Amino acid sequence: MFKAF
Amino acid sequence: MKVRASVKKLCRNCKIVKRDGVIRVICSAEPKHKQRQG
Amino acid sequence: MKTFTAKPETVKRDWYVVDATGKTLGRLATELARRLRGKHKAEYTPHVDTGDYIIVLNADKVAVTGNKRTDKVYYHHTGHIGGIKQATFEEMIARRPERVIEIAVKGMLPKGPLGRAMFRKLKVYAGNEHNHAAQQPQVLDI
Amino acid sequence: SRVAKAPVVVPAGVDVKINGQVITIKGKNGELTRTLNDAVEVKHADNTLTFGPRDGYADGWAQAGTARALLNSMVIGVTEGFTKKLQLVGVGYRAAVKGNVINLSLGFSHPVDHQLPAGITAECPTQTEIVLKGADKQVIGQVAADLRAYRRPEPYKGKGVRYADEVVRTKEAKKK
Amino acid sequence: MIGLVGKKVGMTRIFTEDGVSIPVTVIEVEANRVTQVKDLANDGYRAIQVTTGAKKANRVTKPEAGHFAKAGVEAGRGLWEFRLAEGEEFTVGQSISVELFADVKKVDVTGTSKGKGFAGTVKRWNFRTQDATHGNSLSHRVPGSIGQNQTPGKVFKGKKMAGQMGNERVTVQSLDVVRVDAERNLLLVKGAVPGATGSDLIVKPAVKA
RNA sequence: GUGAAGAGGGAAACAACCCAGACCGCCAGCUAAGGUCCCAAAGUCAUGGUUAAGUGGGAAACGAUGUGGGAAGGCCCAGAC
RNA sequence: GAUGUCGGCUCAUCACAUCCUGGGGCUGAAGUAGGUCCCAAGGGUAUGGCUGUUCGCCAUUUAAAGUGGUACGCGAGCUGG
RNA sequence: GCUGAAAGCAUCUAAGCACGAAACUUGCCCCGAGAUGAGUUCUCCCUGACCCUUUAAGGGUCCUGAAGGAACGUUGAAGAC
Ligand SMILES: [Mg+2]
Ligand SMILES: [Mg+2]
Ligand SMILES: [Mg+2]
Ligand SMILES: [Mg+2]
Ligand SMILES: [Mg+2]
Ligand SMILES: [Mg+2]
Ligand SMILES: [Mg+2]
Ligand SMILES: [Mg+2]
Ligand SMILES: [Mg+2]
Ligand SMILES: [Mg+2]
Ligand SMILES: [Mg+2]
Ligand SMILES: [Mg+2]
Ligand SMILES: [Mg+2]
Ligand SMILES: [Mg+2]
Ligand SMILES: [Zn+2]
Repeated sequence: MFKAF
Repeated sequence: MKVRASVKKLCRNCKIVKRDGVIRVICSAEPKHKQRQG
Repeated sequence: MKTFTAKPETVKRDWYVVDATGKTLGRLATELARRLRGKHKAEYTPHVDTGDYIIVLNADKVAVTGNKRTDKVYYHHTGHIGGIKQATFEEMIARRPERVIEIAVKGMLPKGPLGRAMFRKLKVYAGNEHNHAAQQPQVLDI
Repeated sequence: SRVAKAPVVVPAGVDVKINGQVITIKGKNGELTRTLNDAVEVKHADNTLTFGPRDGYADGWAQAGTARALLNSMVIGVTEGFTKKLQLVGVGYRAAVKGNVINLSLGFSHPVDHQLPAGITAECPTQTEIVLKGADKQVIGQVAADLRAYRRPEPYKGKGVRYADEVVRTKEAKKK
Repeated sequence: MIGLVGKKVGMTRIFTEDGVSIPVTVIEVEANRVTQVKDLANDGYRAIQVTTGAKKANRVTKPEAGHFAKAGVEAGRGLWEFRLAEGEEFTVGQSISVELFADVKKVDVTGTSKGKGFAGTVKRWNFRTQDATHGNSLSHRVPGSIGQNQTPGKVFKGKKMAGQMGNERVTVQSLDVVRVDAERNLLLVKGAVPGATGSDLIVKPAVKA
C-alpha cells in the first residue's frame, strides 16, 4: 500500500 | 544564602567553615555574605 | 585412572554455629560462602554441594566499616514500571536483620540450581539463640 | 591542645567518680553524668582532674580538649546553676510559668505551652521576661533555643523572644 | 475495636422531624457467638473467631461441627475473625449483639461487590470512547494504544485492560450510624454499602476516626 | 602492525587493542599478557607510607584553616600570636 | 528480496533543568503581593474561535494550564485533513 | 540550632544532642504461604489378612472404601467456558 518520498 | 562554585571572603568578618563536607561561609555582620558551595 | 568425584548421596555433612557479633559483613560472608560451597573440604567438587550447614547468630550486630552503615543502599525492583525501591543498611537491620547476611552471602555463592541449593544450608537468626540444638552444631570461629 | 593541658579543679563539696570512661560529678546543685569516648583518657590522681589522649587515636588531642571543656562546665553546674535570661518584646507578648510548663502568648490564634525537662526550672519575675535555671549547660541551652524558636526576633522592629543579652540588627523598612 | 457480622437486608428511607430524608441501609446483626479466642502464647496474635446465623444441620461437616461443639455453639453461616487490642478480652461461647455499636458514631462496612463479569475498558476504567462516526472503523470503544514502540518493546505491568469487574471485597469507610434497634437486631447506617441484598456483611468501628 | 584470510589467553560482554601464530593425541610440566577476599584457577603474602572521599569505580576553569612531606622567611621567655 | 509520514483521536510511561501545591536562605523582604536561589517528582497540571496544522494569535477560565525523553511515544489501535 | 574543641577566641561538628517538607518507611484500602524459605492455629477420618525375592521409603492378592470430594440434578443480584 504505502509510499515514502 | 547564595550557592555558587566559588566561595571567598567578601569582608573581614567573613569566615570559611566545613560542616558536612561542603565549604560554606558564615558572616556575623551581614547575612548577605553567607554562601554554600554547590 | 579417572579423577575422584564426590557423590551427593555419600558426602558427609556436619553442622556449625557462628556468632556474627562484631564481625565485618563482607569478610564474614566470604568465609560463610567458602564453607557453604565446600571449598575447604579436600573432596571439593564443582558440580556437587559438598559444603556444611552454617548457623549465624546475632545477625543484627554485624559491623560495617566507614560511613556505609548509612550510605550502603540495597536496590530491588518490584517488577512494576517505576517500582524501584531503596533500603539503607540501617533500615535493613531495623526491619529484617537477617537479610543482610543472606543478601551478602547470596551474591557470593554460585548461580544456578546448585548455588541455590548451597544457600539453603545457610540459616541466619537475629537473636542469640537457635532452635537447632538437636543438630548439636559445633562452635566455629571466624 | 592548650585547653586540654589546663587541669580542672574539684573543690570541697564536689564528689567525682571515674569508672572506666563514664564519669559522675556530684554537687549541691544536683548530679550529672556522661560517657566519655574511648579516645580520651582522664585520671583522678590528685585534687585536680587531669586529661590526656589515649595512645593510638589521632583525634585524641582534639577530643581531649572537649572533655576538659565539658567536665569544666559540669563541675560549675553542680556547684552553681547555669542561668539563661530571655526577654519578650511586643505589644501583647506575655509569658507565664505553671511549674514544669510555661505558657506564652505571642500573637498566635492558639496558646503556646512548653514543658521543661526534669533537670530544668523556670520562673517569671515579670510577664515580659523569663529566666531559666538548671545544672547542665546542654539542656538549658537547648531549652532557650526552643523558647526563642517560636518567634525569632523581628528584624524591622525587634519584637519576639530574644536572649536578654542578645543584640538585634534592626533594619529600616524600605522607603516608598 | 471488635466489630460484628451482619446481613444486608436492603435499603430504606428514614424521615426526620426537621424534614430531612436519610437514605439508610438496613443491616440485621443477629447474636454473634464467639467460637474461638486467639492467644499470643499459642497463636501469635490476639483475635476472636465468631459465627453468626444458622445453617441446616444436614450440611455441617463434623470437622466444622466439631469446631462448633468445642465452643458449645450452634453452627452459623461462616467463620470470621476480629483482632483484639490491649484492652478487650472475650470468652469462647460469648454472645455479642448489636448494642456494641450503641456507643459508636461511625462504622466500617465491608462486603463483596456486585459482580459485573467481564467488563470492557470503558466500563471498568472509565476509558474515553472514540468517535462513533467520522470514518472510525471497528474501533468505537476499543482501548487503543497500549505501548510506546520499540524502546520499551513491551506492555508495562498493571496496564489497564478489560477483565473481571466487581465480585470482590470492598470497604466503605466513615458511615454514620443513624439508629440501633436492639429489640429487632438491626443496624441502620447512612448511605449504601457493597454487595446485593442478603449478602454477608462485616461491620467494624470506624478506624479513620 | 593487526583484522580481512588468524583460532587460543587477557580487556566483564567487545573482527582492528595487549599476549601469542592452532599438524594430531595425553586427567604432565614451565610461563606471556593479565591476575591471586567470594562468584572464579592463584597471597585475606611480607615490609614502609598515603587516602576517609567507597576517592579508587567518569568530567574542566575555578574555589576551600581537607590531609602527608620538603626547603625558606617574619615575629618571639628583652614576653610573640 | 520494504523500518509506512505531519497533525488529530485513544492510551500512556519516565526524567527533573519544578508550572501549581509543600519546606527554606537572602531580599533594594513594613504588611499584602513579589524578585532570586536552595530542597522536593506525591499528586495535580483548561475549554473554545481561526488554521490540516504542531506552533501561534485571540476569547474566557484555573491553585497551575511545566519543560523534555519514549522510532520528533502510540496507523498488525483509529482517522487520512 | 544546643554544647564544643582541633585553633586560649570563634565555630551547628570532628565526639555528643534538638528541630525540620505533599519526597522516603509506616498509618488507610486491596491481593497474598508456588513465601518450593510451600508457615500457624482449630477440628475431622483410617487401629485387618497375608504372599513373593532383585529383602527394600519393595511388589502383589484378598478384605476394606473412612474423612471428604467429585459427578449428576434444581439453580443464583456468580459467570464467556
Ligand atoms: Mg559463570
Ligand atoms: Mg453478575
Ligand atoms: Mg474499511
Ligand atoms: Mg462502526
Ligand atoms: Mg529487552
Ligand atoms: Mg573479502
Ligand atoms: Mg527484509
Ligand atoms: Mg509518602
Ligand atoms: Mg488550542
Ligand atoms: Mg462556527
Ligand atoms: Mg512519531
Ligand atoms: Mg498517524
Ligand atoms: Mg505500530
Ligand atoms: Mg488528502
Ligand atoms: Zn561578610
